[PDB]
Amino acid sequence: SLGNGPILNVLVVLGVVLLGQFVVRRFFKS
Repeated sequence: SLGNGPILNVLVVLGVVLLGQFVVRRFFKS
């Protein structure tokens, strides 16, 4: 939201991606 500050969109996308990668790798480890 707010074109002046579009950084919010970046933060949310990054969070989702990180969570997915972490959980998948952890399961494989065990």
